Formats: sequence, structure tokens, C-alpha cells
Amino acid sequence: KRKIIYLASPYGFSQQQKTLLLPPIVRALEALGIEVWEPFARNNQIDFSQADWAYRVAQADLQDVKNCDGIFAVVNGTPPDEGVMVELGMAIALNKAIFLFRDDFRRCSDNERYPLNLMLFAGLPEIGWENYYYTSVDEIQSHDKALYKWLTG
Amino acid sequence: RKIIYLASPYGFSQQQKTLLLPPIVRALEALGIEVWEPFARNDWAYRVAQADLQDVKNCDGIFAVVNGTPPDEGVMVELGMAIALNKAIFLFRDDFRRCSDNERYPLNLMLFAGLPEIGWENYYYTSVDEIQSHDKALYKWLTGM
Amino acid sequence: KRKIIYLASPYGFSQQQKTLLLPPIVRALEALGIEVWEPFARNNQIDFSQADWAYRVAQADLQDVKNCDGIFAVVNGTPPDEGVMVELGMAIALNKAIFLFRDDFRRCSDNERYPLNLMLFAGLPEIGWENYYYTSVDEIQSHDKALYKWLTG
Amino acid sequence: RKIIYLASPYGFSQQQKTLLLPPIVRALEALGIEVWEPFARNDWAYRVAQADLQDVKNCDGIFAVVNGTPPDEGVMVELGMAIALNKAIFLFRDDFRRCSDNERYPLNLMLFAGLPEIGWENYYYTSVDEIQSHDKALYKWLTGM
Repeated sequence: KRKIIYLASPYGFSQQQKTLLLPPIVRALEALGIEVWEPFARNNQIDFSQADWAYRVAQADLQDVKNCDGIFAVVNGTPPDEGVMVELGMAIALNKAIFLFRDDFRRCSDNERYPLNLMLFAGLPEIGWENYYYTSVDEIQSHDKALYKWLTG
Repeated sequence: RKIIYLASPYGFSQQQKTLLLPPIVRALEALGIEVWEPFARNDWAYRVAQADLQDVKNCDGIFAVVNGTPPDEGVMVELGMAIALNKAIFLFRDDFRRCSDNERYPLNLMLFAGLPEIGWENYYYTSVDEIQSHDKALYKWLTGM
Repeated sequence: KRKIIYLASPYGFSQQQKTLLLPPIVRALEALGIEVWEPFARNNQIDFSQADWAYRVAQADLQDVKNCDGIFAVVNGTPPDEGVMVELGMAIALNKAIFLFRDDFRRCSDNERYPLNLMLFAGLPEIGWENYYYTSVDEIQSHDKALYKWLTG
Repeated sequence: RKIIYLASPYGFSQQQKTLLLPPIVRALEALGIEVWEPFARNDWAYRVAQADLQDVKNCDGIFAVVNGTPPDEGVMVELGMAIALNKAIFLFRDDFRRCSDNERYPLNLMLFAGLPEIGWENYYYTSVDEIQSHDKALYKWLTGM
């Protein structure tokens, strides 16, 4: 009954980023009563002596995306992370809730409407997509943006 | 004819659009495939996004050009949609660089989530001339082997 | 006495790109009478059974950049290639001639003046940098752009 | 004091600027280093470019944060300038992904052009806490070993 957010990000690949950037985002989401599924913690911390470990991580992330209610995708970087992008496309196709996070002020784009490749916004409305687009950790709990509105009906 | 959506970044560069895509299209068409190439098939940005999304919904498989470090973010979104929609999945990379978070695969392990654990290499093409190989997955998919 | 251009690019990493995109660029430069040093052909085609081969390639590229008269840097991609970027910085610091090539229409930038990271343009003039910036292979031989002007005095 | 130019992409992200850079600065400052961090030290775009270029000309060494796939293109330009200007060169990467064209190095081989053939690993730091190691190159450079 508690809504589940899959927190897709590249922050687990860097020690500093994993330790310092992910917990404030997890906490902002948990403070809204969300059950946060963070895949590096949930799925990558495995026995890497097993020949099949990478396949198993992929399948676990896949199943989590299928079972979540929404994705909160950290799309920082030039370009955004290729694994996050796969998960985002999965979420779009599965009609999950979609929320994007980018506090990187660079633009990496093929168009004038969006700060990123237009296909990242294919699951968002033509008008008002900005309401689903978070540019700071402090913005996540805003009652005037889409994540909070989704939680309150 | 089976329909392949040819996802790539090659339309972003004038020279690459002109020279890199037609050999790939020709290779696919020689297997009897109807190729949907989105730069040719294409406010305007939202419309392109919806057109590409509908093409992925309506294809039978995706042939994803995943060259680059990292692979193209738009192609990745389409690959994820294809995986979730149970489309056939084929990957192409003739870029010899590694851009990876693991030792099993040459790329980020999530890109292979739609492929089997054993024999994923059969779906992974590393030259244009490999596309027609009757030992690899595209041929087998077209003929029911 | 013939001027030497170091042709920095990522096109050698892809079979199709190496075979199809590089030769028309080499030919456009050679048609201007330039001696073209293309590092994948010059330096990477080595005995890779030698433990030191990667070190030797790096040193050979380094020496070529030191000995060239100018760099023609293919800065396609989002972002541009990290090895090309190192060579570009080397060329800037060594007061070589600088010419940039990008026919990729995407923008990958931290600013409103330039289509790329502003630091790529640090070796070019504040006003008129566009004269050193080529957006098509057909433009390379233009007598109104900087490469041709450099060759003719 | 020896002057280190701390080249990084971390100023591009609000959270990364706030949380990632100060621990690195602190680690360097504990070795007695004067740290030049360009986002803090900074038409406007050309002026930033010239300021960064002069800082690299005037530093004694560069400490280049080369996280990401690929590493940041601006950092790479500064690294190349530092190599050509005979500055001391130190690399930092706590990103465990490989983005490379070879098997010897974890990154594109050209990034290591300013480092020796044997012992380049001594100049390559893979955690913040490694920065102070008295067995690695930064310490030795500061003390003449």
C-alpha cells in the first residue's frame, strides 16, 4: 500500500558519490513515506565469485523496475547514464510513474525544448513536464511538484 | 516481413548519417527485413519522441547501435522500452573500447537484461558483415531456430 | 617546409568509422598540400604482444603533437573524446595552430556562447573563433576559413 | 607552499559541489598544499577559459578528477596543458567502471602520457584517503623522494 520508488542512478559507481550523494536523496524520498528501492544496495552487493553475478544483478534490477510503482531517475552527467536510461525506457513502457532528477547545469541535447535528449521525456506530458523534473534535492518534497501530488491523490 | 527498428546516434553527424547507416540498412534488408530507421522516418521535439515511441511499440525487434563511450542515451531508452515490451533484442557494437561495470560483458550489465544468461553473444554483433551470420540470433529469429 | 597537421579523432575505435569517415577527412587535408599525421595508422598499429605497447603508443602520439605544426581535432560526440581533449590541451599549451571539427549537431555545453565546454576554445580568439570551427567535411577547403588562410600566409 | 590545481567536473552539480569537493580539498591541504579550485576561483565564458588556462600555467601540479565514463572533456584539456607545460601530474578516480582502449590502464592510454612507464600507479589515486599516502607520488613530490 506504501508506494515504491526505484531510485535509478550512477552514484554507486563512485565511492564518494555512493556514500555522500545517495543518502540525502534516499532520505528526502523516505521523508515522504515512500519505500525506496536503491539497486546498488539491494542488488549489486553480492558474491562476485559466482560466474553469473552480472546476469543476476541485471535480472534483479529488471524485476524491481517491473514491481515498482514509479522511477526516480538521476539523469546527471553528459550524457546521462546508459543503465539508468534502459531502466527509464522500461518504466515508460510499463506505464510506471516517471520523475527525473538533474542538478547538473550543463545541457547535453539534440533540441531546443528540453535540456537533454528529447527521448528522455517521451513518458512525460507535452505541457507541464517540468513539474516532474527536479533540479535540487531540496525540491523533492515540494507540494507543488508531481511526486508529492502523486502521493496525495 | 519482420520489422526491425534501427536505433542509433548516427543521424546526429552529417558524415555518419550519409556513410554509416546505409551499409547497416543494406545488411538487414538482405535478410528480408523491413527496416525502420528513425532519423529518416522523422512542438517538434515532443512529436519526434512520440513517433519513435510508437515505432518501438509497433516493431518486431530492435537492432540497437550501442557504439560510443557511453552508448547513446536515446538508444538506451528505446532499448529499455523494447525489453519491457517483449520485443526481439539485437545489439551492435564495432567500437573496440570497453565502457563497463563488470567483467562478463563489454558494456554496462543492464544493457544485456533482455538477453539470455548463456549465449547472449549470439545477439551481439561486432561487425556489419556479422549481421547476416546464419549461426547468430537474428537469422535464427527470422527462421524459427 | 610542408605544414604538418595532427588529425586527432575517435574514429579509429570503430571499424566502420575508421574505414569510412577518416579517409575523406584525410583526403580533404591532403588536397590542401598538408602532411597529415593520423595517429591510429601511424602509432596504434603495433605488436600488441609487447607488455609496453600502450605506453609506447601514448609517447608516440605525444611526440607527434610536439612535432606537428597544427592540430585538426575531431570533437564530435557527447562529450568529445577524452584522448582528443588531452591532445588539444597539449597543442594549446605548445602554441600550435588549432582547428576544431564537429558535424554533430548536438550541444554538450556549460555555457551559452559555445556549443561545447568553453575550455575547448581557450586556444582560439575571443572574437572570430568560428573561423577555426568546421561543421562539414566540405568546409575544410574553404578559402574564407582559418586553415586555408594559415597555409597561404 | 606548492600549488595544486584541482581540476574536476564536480562544480557542475549543486550537490557534488557542496559535498564532494571539500573532502578532497581537505585531504590536499593536510599535506601543506595551496589548492586552486577553479569553480570557486571563478564575455564571461571566454574569461573563465582564460582564467583556468592561466591557473594551469601558474600551478606547480594538477590533481585531475577523472571520474566518469568518459572523463570530463574540460579536465582533459587542462591535463593536456599540464603535461605539455611539464607540471607535476596526479590522477584521481574512485569510479570503479572501466572506460578504456587497452588492457594496461583503466582509462584511455593517452591520459597516462605524462606518467612514467613503470610506477604510474603511484600517481593514480582511487580513494580520497589514499591522497595522503607517504608511499605515493604526491608525498614524494612534496619532499623530494
